[PDB]
Amino acid sequence: PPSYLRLSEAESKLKNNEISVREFVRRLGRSENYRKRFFEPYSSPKVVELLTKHFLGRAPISQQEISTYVQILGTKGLAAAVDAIVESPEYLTIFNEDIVPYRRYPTLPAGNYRASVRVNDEELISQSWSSLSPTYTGYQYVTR
Amino acid sequence: MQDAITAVINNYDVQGKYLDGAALDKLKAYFTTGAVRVRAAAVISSNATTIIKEAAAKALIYSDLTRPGGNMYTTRRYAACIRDMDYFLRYATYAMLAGDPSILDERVLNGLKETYNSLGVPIAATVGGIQAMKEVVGGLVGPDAAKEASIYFDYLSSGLS
Amino acid sequence: MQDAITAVINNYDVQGKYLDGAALDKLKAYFTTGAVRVRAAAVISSNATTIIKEAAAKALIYSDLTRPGGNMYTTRRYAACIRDMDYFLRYATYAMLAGDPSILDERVLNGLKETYNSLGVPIAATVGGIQAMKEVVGGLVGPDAAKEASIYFDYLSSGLS
Amino acid sequence: MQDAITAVINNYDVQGKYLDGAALDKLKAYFTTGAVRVRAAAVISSNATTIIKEAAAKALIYSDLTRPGGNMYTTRRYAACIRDMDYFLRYATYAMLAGDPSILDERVLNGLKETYNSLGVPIAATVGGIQAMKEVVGGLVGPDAAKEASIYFDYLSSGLS
Amino acid sequence: MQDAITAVINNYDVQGKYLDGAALDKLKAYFTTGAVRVRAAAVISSNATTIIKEAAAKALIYSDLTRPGGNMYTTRRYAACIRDMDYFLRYATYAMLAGDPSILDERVLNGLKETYNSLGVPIAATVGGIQAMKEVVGGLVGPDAAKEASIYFDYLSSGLS
Amino acid sequence: SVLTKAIVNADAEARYLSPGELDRIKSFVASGERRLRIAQTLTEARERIVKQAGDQLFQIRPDVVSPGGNAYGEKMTALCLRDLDYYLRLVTYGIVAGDVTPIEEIGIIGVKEMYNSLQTPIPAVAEGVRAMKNVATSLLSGDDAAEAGFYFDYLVGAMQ
Amino acid sequence: SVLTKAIVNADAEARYLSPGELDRIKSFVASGERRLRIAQTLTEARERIVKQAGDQLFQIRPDVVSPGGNAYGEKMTALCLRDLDYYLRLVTYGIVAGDVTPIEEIGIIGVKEMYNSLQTPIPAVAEGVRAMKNVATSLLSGDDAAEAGFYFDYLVGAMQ
Amino acid sequence: SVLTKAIVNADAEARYLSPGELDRIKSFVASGERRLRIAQTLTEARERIVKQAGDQLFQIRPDVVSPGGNAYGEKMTALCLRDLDYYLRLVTYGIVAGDVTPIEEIGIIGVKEMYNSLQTPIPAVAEGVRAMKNVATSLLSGDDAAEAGFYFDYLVGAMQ
Amino acid sequence: SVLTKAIVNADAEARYLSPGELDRIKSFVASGERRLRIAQTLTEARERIVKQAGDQLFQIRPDVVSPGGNAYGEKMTALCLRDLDYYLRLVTYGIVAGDVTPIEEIGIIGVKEMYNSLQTPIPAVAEGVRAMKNVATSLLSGDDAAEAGFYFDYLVGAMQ
Amino acid sequence: SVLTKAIVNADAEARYLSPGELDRIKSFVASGERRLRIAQTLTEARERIVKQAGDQLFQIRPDVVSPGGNAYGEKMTALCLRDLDYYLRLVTYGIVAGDVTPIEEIGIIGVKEMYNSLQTPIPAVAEGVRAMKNVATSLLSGDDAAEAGFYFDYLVGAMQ
Amino acid sequence: SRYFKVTACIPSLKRVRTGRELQNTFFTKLVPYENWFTEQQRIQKAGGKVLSVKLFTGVQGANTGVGA
Ligand SMILES: *C[C@@H](*)[C@H]1/C(=C/c2[nH]c(/C=C3N=C(/C=C4\NC(=O)C(CC)=C4C)C(C)=C\3CCC(=O)O)c(CCC(=O)O)c2C)NC(=O)[C@@H]1C
Ligand SMILES: *C[C@@H](*)[C@H]1/C(=C/c2[nH]c(/C=C3N=C(/C=C4\NC(=O)C(CC)=C4C)C(C)=C\3CCC(=O)O)c(CCC(=O)O)c2C)NC(=O)[C@@H]1C
Ligand SMILES: *C[C@@H](*)[C@H]1/C(=C/c2[nH]c(/C=C3N=C(/C=C4\NC(=O)C(CC)=C4C)C(C)=C\3CCC(=O)O)c(CCC(=O)O)c2C)NC(=O)[C@@H]1C
Ligand SMILES: *C[C@@H](*)[C@H]1/C(=C/c2[nH]c(/C=C3N=C(/C=C4\NC(=O)C(CC)=C4C)C(C)=C\3CCC(=O)O)c(CCC(=O)O)c2C)NC(=O)[C@@H]1C
Ligand SMILES: *[C@H](C)[C@H]1/C(=C/c2[nH]c(/C=C3N=C(/C=C4\NC(=O)C(CC)=C4C)C(C)=C\3CCC(=O)O)c(CCC(=O)O)c2C)NC(=O)[C@@H]1C
Ligand SMILES: *[C@H](C)[C@H]1/C(=C/c2[nH]c(/C=C3N=C(/C=C4\NC(=O)C(CC)=C4C)C(C)=C\3CCC(=O)O)c(CCC(=O)O)c2C)NC(=O)[C@@H]1C
Ligand SMILES: *[C@H](C)[C@H]1/C(=C/c2[nH]c(/C=C3N=C(/C=C4\NC(=O)C(CC)=C4C)C(C)=C\3CCC(=O)O)c(CCC(=O)O)c2C)NC(=O)[C@@H]1C
Ligand SMILES: *[C@H](C)[C@H]1/C(=C/c2[nH]c(/C=C3N=C(/C=C4\NC(=O)C(CC)=C4C)C(C)=C\3CCC(=O)O)c(CCC(=O)O)c2C)NC(=O)[C@@H]1C
Repeated sequence: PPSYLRLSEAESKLKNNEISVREFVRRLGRSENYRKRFFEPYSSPKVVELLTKHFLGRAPISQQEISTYVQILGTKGLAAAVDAIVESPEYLTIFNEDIVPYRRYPTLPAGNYRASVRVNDEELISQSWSSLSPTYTGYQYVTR
Repeated sequence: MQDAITAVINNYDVQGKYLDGAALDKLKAYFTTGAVRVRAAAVISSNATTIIKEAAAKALIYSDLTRPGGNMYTTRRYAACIRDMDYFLRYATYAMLAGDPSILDERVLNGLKETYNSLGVPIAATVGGIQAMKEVVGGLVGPDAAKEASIYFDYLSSGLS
Repeated sequence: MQDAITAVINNYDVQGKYLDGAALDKLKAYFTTGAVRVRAAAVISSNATTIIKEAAAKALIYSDLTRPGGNMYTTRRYAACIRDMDYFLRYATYAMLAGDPSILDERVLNGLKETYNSLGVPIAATVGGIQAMKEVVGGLVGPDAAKEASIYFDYLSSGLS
Repeated sequence: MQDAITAVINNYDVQGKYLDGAALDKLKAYFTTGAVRVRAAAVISSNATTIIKEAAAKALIYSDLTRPGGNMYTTRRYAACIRDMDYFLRYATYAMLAGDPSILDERVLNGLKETYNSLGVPIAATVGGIQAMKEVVGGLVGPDAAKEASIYFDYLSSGLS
Repeated sequence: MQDAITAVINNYDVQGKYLDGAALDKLKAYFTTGAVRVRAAAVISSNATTIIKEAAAKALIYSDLTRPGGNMYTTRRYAACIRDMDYFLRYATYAMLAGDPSILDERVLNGLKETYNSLGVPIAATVGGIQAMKEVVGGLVGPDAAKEASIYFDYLSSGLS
Repeated sequence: SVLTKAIVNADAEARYLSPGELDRIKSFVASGERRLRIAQTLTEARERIVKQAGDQLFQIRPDVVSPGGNAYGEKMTALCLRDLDYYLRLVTYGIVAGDVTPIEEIGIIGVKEMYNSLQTPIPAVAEGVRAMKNVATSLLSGDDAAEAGFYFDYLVGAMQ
Repeated sequence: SVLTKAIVNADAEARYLSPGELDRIKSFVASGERRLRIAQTLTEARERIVKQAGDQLFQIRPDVVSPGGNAYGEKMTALCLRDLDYYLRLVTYGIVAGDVTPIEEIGIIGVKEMYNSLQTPIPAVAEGVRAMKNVATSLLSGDDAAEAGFYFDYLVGAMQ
Repeated sequence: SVLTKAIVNADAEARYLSPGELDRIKSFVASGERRLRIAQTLTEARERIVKQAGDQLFQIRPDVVSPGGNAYGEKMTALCLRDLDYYLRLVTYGIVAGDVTPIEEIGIIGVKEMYNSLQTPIPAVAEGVRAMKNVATSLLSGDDAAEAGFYFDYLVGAMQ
Repeated sequence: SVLTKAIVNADAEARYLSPGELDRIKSFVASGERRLRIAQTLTEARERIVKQAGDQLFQIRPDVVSPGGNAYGEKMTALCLRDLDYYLRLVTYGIVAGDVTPIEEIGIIGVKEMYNSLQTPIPAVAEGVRAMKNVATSLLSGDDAAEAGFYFDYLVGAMQ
Repeated sequence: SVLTKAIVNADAEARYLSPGELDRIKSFVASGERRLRIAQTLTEARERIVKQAGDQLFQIRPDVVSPGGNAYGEKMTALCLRDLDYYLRLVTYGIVAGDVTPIEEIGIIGVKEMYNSLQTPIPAVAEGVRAMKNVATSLLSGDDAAEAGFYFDYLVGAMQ
Repeated sequence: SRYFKVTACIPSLKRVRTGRELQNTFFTKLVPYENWFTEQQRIQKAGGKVLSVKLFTGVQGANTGVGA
């Protein structure tokens, strides 16, 4: 981050070992700086998969998960959803308290491998978060 | 998300132009209707559950959807339907307050049609339910915000259909 | 990804063949040009931000792109473009050191064309900036490694175009 | 955390009491000085970096702390300390706006003494820097909010000491 | 962590002093001892399982530890204990390579005594196993690096005890 | 309170207060004495409002004071009236605060578990709160009536 | 804008808008015509404000227009004046919007990398912004002058 | 190779290459001709190293060529000799490449599951590899012998 | 150092040191005495190098020793010279260590906040570092001069 | 349709249908249900397809929305989108019919004179149809995707 | 606005993980009030030991300004 968002007091709480890596990840998940960038300009089966990719490194498992996380987002908002992912057993066994999450490409969910390959490292983030000025896409050239 | 003011500021920032008489006219036109929007939003927030059960009774229940073989049968699928309905009500309130369907296109309609096709949810039935909620909201709010409430319900219905 | 040595090793392992004279000739060919690559990489690392500055001033800036309505308009989009330029220069340095375009094909060019098409990025402007940084690195590195440095910049430009 | 209004509301809700004349008088006393707090906070926000510079120049730098063997020594330690004073200034501004040191106790003082003892941080030097910042803030804000600013800086200094 | 070179550099950086002849002799001593450490490291890496399979025989197994009521009883506890031997061997190798027990204090010794007390692990048995590993390593490596290897196992045993 | 909410948002974003937050603080401190007057009026008329709210609630839902009703019996009805007085105190607290933080902390979150555990009709409590709002707005000027009714409607929506 | 901020927070918490948000929306819509008047005043006085701010900045910091200066040359000075005009337009946008979202997402985020890549003094640009603040407050009534000065001070603080 | 291991960490932290990395690349590239000459002799002695290594392996433990052994039979013994030739080729790959990336990706990752499914003695395979190390060291100069012995030692360590 | 970096990378994967990450250690110990001689040679001429670098820097950028310059005044210039001596000491530390690692923890991370808070020209400090680089390379053989210039260029890039 | 073409080529020879054409008829009737399902699926998402394909076309070929462009202006762009909707309807008709007989008679033969008289770029129309093909194939299963892509490719080649 | 200061020792008794796991097993960390219940009984379902918990930040009286 180019001297950007970061987390004031969160780096200090990490370095002094007051906070764990999982706790810092949960703090980063629930904030204005994550909500504005990964929750505003998106519909609401897709925020769930972006959140699951960022915190678990994969696509959503099955259609039944877009009942659970969808209802969590609808009723208790973004913070409860971000806490549910962090407190999920899948996060706990794979990462637990003190390892930074990473891309995984799992094998066992029967299609999650190709889903994870597509969602990360095959498709990047479109739809810039701010709605303040669109590109008018009529000037592709820098001739002079 | 963009509101009316943000949309005007967007249309002038893209051209790199200061605000002129036309932009001021649009902003003033939004400004003169602010209080009615607040009152209607408060009314809808206070009567959300009432409008939901009324719309369900008028458009959904007492039919094959609530019977075996229907889509809304079982408490889980009925809960999904009413939770979607509450989503429609709350996001319509947001769009009406902001004076823009940007929230409706952004956080509601994107991919909803394909999602409903994948799950087998009845698009016509949900459109009829949203219309029943539109009629109930128009009855509750009064003449001051009836049309401004109904326009975003119509926007939602046209997005689904 | 793969470098030249690992590429030859893999190309022989697929055939189940021992390293013979031709393969060792390829390996010695990479070994002889070692000095120019690390010196070019060190000078590029030392002059990275200056290189981006001249490349921007020479290929992108003082044009309609930086003015309102362009893609480079606003500090947000300008920071995005300059970060992309720094990214491209860094991965070109990686490819030059490794003697192989596999890393560029994997971690850079994958999906970039479609994503830029979706976001409205100017591909011609991107290619012009890449060629400008190619010119500046060719000037900086000297005669030892300018050609090798230029080949992978040409690879990135050709893959995007 | 709590402000003056929230503290009074807590003290009455613990007894299950409606607001009486004394609580109304306390609320009126807080209300009468709200604007001066706002202007002092605006001045402090506009001059935050300047206050930190003059506080550092008057209390910390040009000493053994900034030399080798000092806590200030090395850019990492120095910038961490200055980020600390920026924290102190911002949370002092929050305390001034809220009219209560509850936020200072909750988010700053809790554990800071033991943390500084473990890290080797000079508590006396931190107190001197906080007092210099308080002096600069009192000079900048003016007579209207000088004592109001000074009380929370003294609160922070007393909590650290 | 820190090796001999980094420790000397930090001990001079705290005083802000250029390096002198006294630190130069210490650095030259490590540079003389460089080859034997690298040569001894590969031997331990190749004989890691064989080394563990003898220290366990001479210190742990065929006793009440492997019987019912013992801490090493059951396959899970045995596997965890032998993984503990692998941890100790690998970090002893790292310490003997870096010429400093800083990494041993950093990543092994902190919390280990209290954790073993909480889990019921016998510290005396662990120390005996570490000493047996030290004996085997001193036998394998030869006169050249025997004492250098042994000092870090002694450090680990003293830290645990 | 508005101060609490603004300070919480500013601290969460790790920044000084925004101009919008400063403007809303200025507006709240400007409206403070009017809020104090409205709260004083409601506190002074606390008993009549509670009694009338209970009476309209009983007229609307006689089943609650029927044999299988939660508030059946004299002391059960007195408990419901005390709950209404409690909600009046919370409404006055919210009006003086300018937001709903103390109100939510004291009497909304967990209230579903309240009336599920006690088997009390939450819609009946909402209807009593509505009649309570009518009685309260009967004793206030139009702007002050709207200001109090905003918090009353907040409570009604909270019990939902 | 304030509407965007309140609605975004409400949607993030998955709830309807709070009474405090409703009150701040009402105050913002009430102050709309005054904000528009301030905006039209600044827009009509855009050239003179930029000119006076430029002269004040050049008196205070002659080094920037010196040989070792970023804005050395007539066209370099013109580019700086265009930047000052851009920031004046952004301040007008923020004043009409009632919050700092337009200024933030248009001209402050990434501006550090802006003037680091271009090697432009950020404190010098802040001084120029203060100059436009003085020139603009010279052309406004006290309440409107303070209202515009809040956004100008926000820009000054953000450019740091 | 050394290139992949010195580039992957740079990509991981996101920076250009550090001078220690560059100079270790210099040592690697300077040792290139000697590495090629080292790898050539092992390819000259390919089918003659494996015959000596097999004899020492079977003399150290003849039970694998016993009727209850995994290598019982002419074709079973030929397969084991082929695996030893495979690992000799992989050692030559590692010698020429200067690191263990090809060796790891071709013949160690999953080798435990390999030999567990085939029920082949991994400790026996380790002694088989060490025999190849001894026979290779017997036909090289001291520095080159130690250089090849490093990679043989790594294979022996990773095999178990 | 190189040893610390290699040990960190090996421990991060929970493995032993591969043959690839032992040749770098051997090359480091081989070049250790040369690095020590280079650092001691630079340490002998620390005063002359610092003085000549300061003179060259002042000739290139006299604005820093101008009234509007950070290093205006005799003591302000002495502080700049002391900073140059500090960075020469850090370069010597990096050269002896073989990896630049201690230099980051000493004087490059947070140095942006260092010089922004003191209002000192970071590009001017970079120019001074280049001046001391020229002075140092004027007093060393070709390979030694190149080896020192690698770390000097790294410090210059870090001051960017 | 397949029925139409089989009947017409049989009547060309003035003889009853051969058994092979009958197996044609059974295959076409068996595939007709899947064809109508695919066409209905494309019909449900007609607006998204045309919108995204038009955006893609304007991205690839911006000269048509340039001042010297046939579709320059908002109404000229709307006419282009209406033409794209026409072609999507024709493709759905072709998919349901199975044979491409309606598409050729409705929107293929004479389209050269179409766009020559209107001065519209036929290659640009081809690019728009290809983008429509991509967006449509994004919403279909693989066999259905190929079945639709064949007709899209006919459109692209027959507008050549 | 309330953060407990807790310390636990969770023993892994199902997999015998082969890499590090010291900080994962013994740790002291601050946990917010809204998640401390789930964290504690997650520890208890892993056979962990809750050695110590502290209130640290908030006040012990509560009921206003607490559920923020
Ligand atoms: C009147 C109700 C109709 C109906 C609906 C129905 N919907 C689903 C499932 C989903 N609906 C949504 C919608 C949203 N979730 C969100 O979070 C948002 C905004 C972000 C929206 C708009 C989604 C995503 C799902 C999938 C996940 C989930 O179920 O929560 C279902 C369930 C289908 C199933 O059983 O798999 C139903 C039944 N059904 C009717 O009969 C009505 C017409
Ligand atoms: C000279 C710069 C040109 C330019 C660029 C530009 N890019 C973006 C946004 C993004 N760029 C990327 C890039 C990558 N993602 C990857 O994974 C990789 C390789 C590892 C790359 C190169 C992505 C994903 C984005 C979108 C998300 C983000 O912004 O980080 C933008 C911003 C556009 C917007 O606001 O939507 C710009 C402007 N623009 C020009 O005009 C230049 C020619
Ligand atoms: C080429 C000289 C440039 C310059 C420098 C300048 N520096 C200061 C003051 C300080 N410099 C330091 C530096 C360090 N502390 C560390 O730990 C390290 C790493 C080893 C360094 C380099 C510090 C701490 C100070 C503060 C004062 C002190 O040392 O006690 C000043 C004085 C600024 C003032 O306001 O008085 C100057 C001028 N100025 C230039 O123009 C050159 C580019
Ligand atoms: C992607 C759009 C391209 C484009 C198109 C364009 N078309 C027109 C005008 C007409 N196009 C038609 C088309 C048809 N009539 C038919 O019967 C069929 C078969 C189903 C087609 C496709 C017609 C009839 C018109 C005339 C107006 C009318 O419909 O009444 C125009 C406008 C030209 C003008 O001079 O106004 C445009 C621009 N232009 C592009 O650049 C795209 C490649
Ligand atoms: C500054 C006036 C003095 C000084 C300070 C110093 N502090 C640290 C490290 C830390 N400081 C904190 C601070 C806080 N904890 C809190 O909860 C808050 C509120 C946000 C504060 C201000 C913490 C947690 C740490 C440790 C983590 C970190 O470094 O961020 C250092 C660095 C010590 C080191 O190098 O390890 C320093 C130097 N030093 C002085 O000389 C001043 C007198
Ligand atoms: C003026 C007081 C200061 C100053 C400025 C300066 N700026 C430039 C060049 C550019 N500035 C911008 C700015 C923006 N683009 C945006 O989208 C926004 C947000 C609305 C801003 C602020 C840009 C894009 C450029 C590049 C040229 C272009 O616009 O196409 C220069 C010229 C630098 C050069 O190398 O020529 C200068 C001098 N200089 C000073 O001295 C002041 C501190
Ligand atoms: C027997 C059919 C096979 C066989 C076995 C064998 N075992 C050992 C040594 C030990 N075995 C154990 C086993 C356990 N400890 C436990 O807690 C459990 C779970 C209930 C088991 C199964 C232990 C602990 C030892 C070590 C000695 C001790 O018990 O103290 C040996 C000796 C190996 C040696 O090197 O001396 C042997 C031979 N061998 C075969 O051939 C059979 C197939
Ligand atoms: C072996 C001779 C003795 C023995 C050991 C034993 N240890 C455990 C469990 C653990 N040991 C560790 C150790 C470490 N983790 C690290 O990161 C490091 C340094 C890098 C060390 C040294 C840890 C954390 C645990 C707990 C988690 C885990 O099980 O992996 C056990 C298991 C105890 C149990 O069943 O809960 C045992 C048996 N036991 C003996 O009898 C020997 C004297």
